[PDB]
Amino acid sequence: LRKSLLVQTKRRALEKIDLKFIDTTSKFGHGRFQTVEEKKAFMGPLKKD
Amino acid sequence: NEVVTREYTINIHKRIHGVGFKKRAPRALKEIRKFAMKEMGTPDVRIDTRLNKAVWAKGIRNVPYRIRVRLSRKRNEDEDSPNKLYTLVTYVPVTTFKNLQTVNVDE
Amino acid sequence: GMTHIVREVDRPGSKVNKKEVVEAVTIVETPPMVVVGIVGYVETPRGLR
Amino acid sequence: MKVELCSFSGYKIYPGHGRRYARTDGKVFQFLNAKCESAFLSKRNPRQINWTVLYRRKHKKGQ
Amino acid sequence: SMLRLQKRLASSVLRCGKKKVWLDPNETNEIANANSRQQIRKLIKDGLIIRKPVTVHSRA
Amino acid sequence: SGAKFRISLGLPVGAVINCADNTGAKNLYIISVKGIKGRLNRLPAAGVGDMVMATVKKGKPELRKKVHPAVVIRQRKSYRRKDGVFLYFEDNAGVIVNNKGEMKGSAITGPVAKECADLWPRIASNAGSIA
RNA sequence: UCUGGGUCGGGGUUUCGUACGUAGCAGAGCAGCUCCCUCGCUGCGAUCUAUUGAAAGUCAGCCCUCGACACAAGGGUUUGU
RNA sequence: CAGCAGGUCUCCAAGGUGAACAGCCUCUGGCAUGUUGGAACAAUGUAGGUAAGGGAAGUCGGCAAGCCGGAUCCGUAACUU
Repeated sequence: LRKSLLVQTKRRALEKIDLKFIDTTSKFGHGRFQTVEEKKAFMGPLKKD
Repeated sequence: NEVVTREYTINIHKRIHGVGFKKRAPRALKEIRKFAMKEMGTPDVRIDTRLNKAVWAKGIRNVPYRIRVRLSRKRNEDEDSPNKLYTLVTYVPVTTFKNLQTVNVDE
Repeated sequence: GMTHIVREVDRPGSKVNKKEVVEAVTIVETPPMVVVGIVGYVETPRGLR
Repeated sequence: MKVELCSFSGYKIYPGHGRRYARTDGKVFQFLNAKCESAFLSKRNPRQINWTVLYRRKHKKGQ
Repeated sequence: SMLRLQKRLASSVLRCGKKKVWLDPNETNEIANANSRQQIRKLIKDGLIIRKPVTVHSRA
Repeated sequence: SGAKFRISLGLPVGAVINCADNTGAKNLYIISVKGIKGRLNRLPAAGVGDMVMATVKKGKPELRKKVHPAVVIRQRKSYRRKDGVFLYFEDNAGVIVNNKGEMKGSAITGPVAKECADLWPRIASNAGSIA
């Protein structure tokens, strides 16, 4: 990584960034759960107990 | 210490993923030989006939996913080979495959 | 790796004003440095030696 | 941020994933992937498909 | 050693293909010196060479 | 005021799209897309919401055998909206329009895409359903 | 020697979609015995339900393991101001 | 000019599927894959395939590739010797 040589004066470059959501679903295929706790509540009980 | 024998399990799907259909079974016997030279230090490896039947029991294309095998380093008491020690490798019939580790058996 | 960001874009004059988007980003794990030395440079007519 | 429920399977569709489908007469259906998309386009009833939530609401499974 | 001669004769005496001719692999050394028929027909009585059964093709 | 926000375009020159209005036409033969500069051997393609040049193949004969301007309102190719939703309308549809943006017809069968509505506000007037 | 890496196993994630076996008064019906009872009993019987979001695979180029196994400063060829 | 994918006149013909001596699988019989093998899976190739949307806009030219395809029940036009 490196700081930019140019002098950035644009409304695109100087726009403040505020995040609202992080997508942490499994990238090892077509995942559908953000976390294990959200999964296990929707998954319910399993056979492996 | 040098004539020890023990159990091993070999996942074929790890060692053949990528090769063509007509070379899956011949590569598997070469990978069992390669696997036998890593644990047992003998470069000379003999594959017993029933193990060759077990790999070829499902055709050349559909090689079994998992196999449980017995490696036994032996004495080589008869031949004046340049190698003083060899390994005899034989197949062990196993029904269920989950939760079996490489246990050290006693001869 | 890479993932999504759902964020609020507040740029003026756009059609996406006051609406949300999804946005592909790249996750770069950036461990802290250990400084183990310094080096000096002098400008020459043949270069920067 | 509006998470919304898939039309065929019934799983929650996060805003960055999924696919939008609206037929000619005017109603809109939601698919999480092409696995659910391919079944709905070929007139497959989810109630006869085991892995969907509506199967579990019809067979009273889980809970 | 060379059992090509023995298999050809074993097919003619047994009237089979030589696909069904089974030579004994373990005690081999007294098969090679039988270089003619009736030297192997004695081995038929001795149980060294057995006609292999027909591969099953089930009609059921 | 309203930008384009480029979408996935998959209707090249030569596609026949059905008429979703009451001018009596049935299909629209795409002859060229208005606004495409072009490229060597690149067929001019159109997405939803572009002013396109079409020609009626079958339908009312007073509309056939001549050139009509058109605006695509539905498409089969899945395109990506800026919030990240992929939409397709199970058909390719267009309406007969003049250069100012006035419909020859008066009613729209089927939905109209959201980005087609704001660039062409008069198309959205007769649209029964949106998106 | 931050003791490390490898193999297996264990989970996590995921792919497909509910495995064999068992049980059922489900099952278009059919056949036998006959207490001629045919909701009486026993058999054949696509398929259906419970076990069963089950079974199977999952890095060969996915993630943690310190749960087991052995291995790991060992070999050969060169390089001087 | 050869152990050359070329050419050369005839006898017999199992079981299944299937109209069939069609195509495919198996038995008797025959063989080691056809002047060699091992290691990787780069480009360009030869032979096979698959492609979201459009459907000949490509090209001299629908060239190639692709569609239909068996059987049963309907139904079948212009023209005509």
